[PDB]
Amino acid sequence: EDQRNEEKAQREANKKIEKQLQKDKQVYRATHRLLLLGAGESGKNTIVKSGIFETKFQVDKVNFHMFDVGAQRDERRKWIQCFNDVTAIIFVVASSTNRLQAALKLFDSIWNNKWLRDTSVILFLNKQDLLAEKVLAGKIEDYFPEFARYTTPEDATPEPGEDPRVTRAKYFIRDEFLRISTASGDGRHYCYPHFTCAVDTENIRRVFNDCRDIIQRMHLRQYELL
Amino acid sequence: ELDQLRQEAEQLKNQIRDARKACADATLSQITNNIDPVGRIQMRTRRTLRGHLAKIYAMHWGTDSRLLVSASQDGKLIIWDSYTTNKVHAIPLRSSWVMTCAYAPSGNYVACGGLDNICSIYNLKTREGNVRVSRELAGHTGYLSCCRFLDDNQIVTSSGDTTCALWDIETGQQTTTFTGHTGDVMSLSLAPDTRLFVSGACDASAKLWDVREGMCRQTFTGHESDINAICFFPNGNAFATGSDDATCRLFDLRADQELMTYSHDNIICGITSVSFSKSGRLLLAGYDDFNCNVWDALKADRAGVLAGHDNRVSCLGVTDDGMAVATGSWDSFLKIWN
Amino acid sequence: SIAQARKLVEQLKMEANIDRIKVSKAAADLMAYCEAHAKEDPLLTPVPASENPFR
Amino acid sequence: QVQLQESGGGLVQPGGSLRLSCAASGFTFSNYKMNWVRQAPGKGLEWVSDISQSGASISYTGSVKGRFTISRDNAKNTLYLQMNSLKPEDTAVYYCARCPAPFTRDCFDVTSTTYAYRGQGTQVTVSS
Amino acid sequence: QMMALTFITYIGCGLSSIFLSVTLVTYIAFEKIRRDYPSKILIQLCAALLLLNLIFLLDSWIALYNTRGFCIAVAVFLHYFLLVSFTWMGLEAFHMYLALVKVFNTYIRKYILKFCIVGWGIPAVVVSIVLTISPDNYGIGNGTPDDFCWINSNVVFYITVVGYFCVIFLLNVSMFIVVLVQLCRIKKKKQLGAQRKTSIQDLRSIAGLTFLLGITWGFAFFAWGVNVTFMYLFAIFNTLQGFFIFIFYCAAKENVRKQWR
Ligand SMILES: C[C@]12CC[C@H](O)CC1=CC[C@@H]1[C@@H]2CC[C@]2(C)C(=O)CC[C@@H]12
Repeated sequence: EDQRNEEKAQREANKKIEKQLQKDKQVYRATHRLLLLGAGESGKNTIVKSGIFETKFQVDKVNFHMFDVGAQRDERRKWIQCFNDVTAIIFVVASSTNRLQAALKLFDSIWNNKWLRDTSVILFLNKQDLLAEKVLAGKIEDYFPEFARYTTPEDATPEPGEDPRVTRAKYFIRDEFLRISTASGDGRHYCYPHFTCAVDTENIRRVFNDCRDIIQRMHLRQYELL
Repeated sequence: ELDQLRQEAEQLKNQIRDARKACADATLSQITNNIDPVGRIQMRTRRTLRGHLAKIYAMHWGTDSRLLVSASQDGKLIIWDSYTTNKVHAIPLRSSWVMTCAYAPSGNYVACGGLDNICSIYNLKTREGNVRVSRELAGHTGYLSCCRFLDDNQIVTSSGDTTCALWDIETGQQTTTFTGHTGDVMSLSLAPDTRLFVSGACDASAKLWDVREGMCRQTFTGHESDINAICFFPNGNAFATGSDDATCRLFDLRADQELMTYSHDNIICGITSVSFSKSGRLLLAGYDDFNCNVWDALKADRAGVLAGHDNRVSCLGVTDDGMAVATGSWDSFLKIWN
Repeated sequence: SIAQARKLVEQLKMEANIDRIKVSKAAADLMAYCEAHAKEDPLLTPVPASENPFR
Repeated sequence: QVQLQESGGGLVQPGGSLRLSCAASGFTFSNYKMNWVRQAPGKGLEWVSDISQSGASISYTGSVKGRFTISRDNAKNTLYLQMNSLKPEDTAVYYCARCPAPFTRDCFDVTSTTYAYRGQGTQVTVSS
Repeated sequence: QMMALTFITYIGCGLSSIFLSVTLVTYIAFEKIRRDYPSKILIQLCAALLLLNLIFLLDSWIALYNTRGFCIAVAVFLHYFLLVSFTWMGLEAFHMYLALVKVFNTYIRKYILKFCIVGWGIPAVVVSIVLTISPDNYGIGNGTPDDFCWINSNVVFYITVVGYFCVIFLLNVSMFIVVLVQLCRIKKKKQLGAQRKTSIQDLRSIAGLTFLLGITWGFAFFAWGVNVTFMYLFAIFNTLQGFFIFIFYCAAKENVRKQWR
């Protein structure tokens, strides 16, 4: 009979495809995709490490996929929704028009988005040397009037110790981001801010540690512990 | 002189508004005030397809109303046989950010595109028997939001660069370019005769083009937010749009106006998908609250709910014979309702 | 720019040239199409499991 | 259709006062969060201030924090920006922007060029 | 008194059986709430605990001593169900380890199937072996009355029910300490000030974790060595363990209540 014959052929084809699909699932599960987002082209996203750009890198035998948006329009309202399932959004901000305010607005929009409400953000503050040079030299004060009232936090731990003014400015910017992060969302997603000098190789280790913490928090949320 | 041109355009918009107002004499609800209601019909989940790993962005029914294709962000393209819930042709994609997929009328080809700004055409039947990329089309500077096969040799695509393009699959080149949208085009729908097609973009406007030369015959502006999905009436004289302002709207050709809006007070989530039944009496709209509402298209009263998903639906379609409706979702599950 | 302005104004006049029938006539046409094809709509009228392919 | 029309603002002496009024049509005003953005000559769009639905979540950019104030009248379907102490460097074209989605605490791409739900803008110049 | 202990044990076992059946039907009927691995492991643990409680109630209520075979079978099934419950608590701890300590590369094919194989096979192997040495290790002539089908060799009781439970308890306590340490590290982040103020959700989750990991079985060590109050505490907090599992993982969860409505 034709019907049992074609049903058997279709069933065996389905079995073969199921085997290939479980093989693909094994690869897909252990990838940890990330979305590398930048406030503007001035931010040095490329050195942090058409249409979309892929970067594969392994840390401690853990695979990582970093996706950088290329030939796309400035309106990210629609396509950003494609990245709600990524492990983290690596938001790079040049801490050196008021580009800092634009970065803050973009971070707020990302944080408060309905589909990204469960996605964690790894915040990188580039241009640390440029920020130090600007602070030591006689624009940050006028752009942010509240900076005058700001004081360096107790846990400043200024390891470089270049000046008690550069640390104050960089921690003011970090607190400016952390205000949005803490106020908008609690118990769903977390923001991890780091200072980067763009001349250090420890960025991938920081990303690895933040991703480990993100997945730990996600697993803890399954038991409602968090 | 720029101010003079702006005044000229404003006057023309006002004149078009008065023409539309003079055209309107009685609402569609008044016409269908004596029509018997549908009767609060209910449809159960006949089947569930559960082969995808990541969220399902798009699916498209076949011409025979038996085979369907689904695209998922795990870089997967699967052709399900819905009758026997089996699967065939699990096509791996070069880019995992697919956002749309189309099935050729003949059933010979499958299209898919996404954040790579490229539409891939796969030959379903080959002498080797393995599905391979028949051709790659890359004339778009933005992400491909939608694509539809015209006649198995031409394809119409809409991108995030606010443009639509009609291609020639044989030569792999753009044949026609449709421009006029401000916001990036989110969806397009072909007319039943394949002579026209409507496109909805990120602005509140929806434009109707004719594929022969593409000069944007008509423009409809009734919505208040981005138009996510568009579907075309079976008779070809109307179409329905769904936007992010939590409303659906029914525009009609050859009148250039609204007919009726479908909305409810307790709906505050945008529309992601819109489709019509076989006779056009029912309008199925997918929502962001994980539900699908079936509206009586003639009365704008909710006639059914299809709450079988855990996350937003993002895609749905109705068979050519109208036997079943397939809904995808962001929970990586496809559901066939009947 | 200015080019966008003239293209928009040209599109506006071209759109304004077309003619539209009464809304009531289009409504009646839609209702007539819905009524004529109401019989062959499996979703409208529940179909028995005998000829339902998704039994 | 969505239409935002801005009015007010011409030549003003430094330290003067100005009022910008944005009239909106084609959508429910109270459902959306409104924004005031500006574009300086040869600088690109920059965000100035925003107000949520029914107010109560006002916020400004740092440069104009002490001077500019933004209000809205949902019943009148209008948005207002009062600029009480003008300075020369805020000479710009001011735009009234309506964020893309209703009932949203976040809203995207107001400062992006070629944004759909933005007005034509008014020139505001401060000079001697 | 011994008489009161029987009453408390019967009430606790009845409540646990009823509410564990409720939890099982809730978690099986609604597929939307059993997507993740913890929910499936919870389903398995609830099934094991329900079977253990039901068989314990049946053994205590029934008084059969003229039937050697039936008594041996009842004792074997009781021992097997107790071992399965212990193994499922240990497997919950192991999943905890694979989710929090080793965070990456934790995917394996047929995760729940392999967990079920281990959890329902290792106790089966143990009971089959102890039967193989001698089937009289389960006859007569913990045991509440004088005549009650249970292990009587006094040697395999320590090896297979005490030492086995000792290893399971060590693993569970170590992972409980690990989870508590990580949770306290998270609570002390202090991103901007007064971060993570203590609320009623956190202690509820901690109590649910304690009852899920079977830390309350530790009261056995003090109860067996004697400390009559500790004996009552042990009986009370381990007889109705399934009741508290239902409270903390069925009624406490908001999604389950939403599915109920
Ligand atoms: C608590 C437990 C052992 C654990 C059971 O869940 C309940 C049971 C009731 C009788 C108890 C026994 C522990 C040991 C006891 C306490 C004796 O030696 C006298 C009666 C016995």
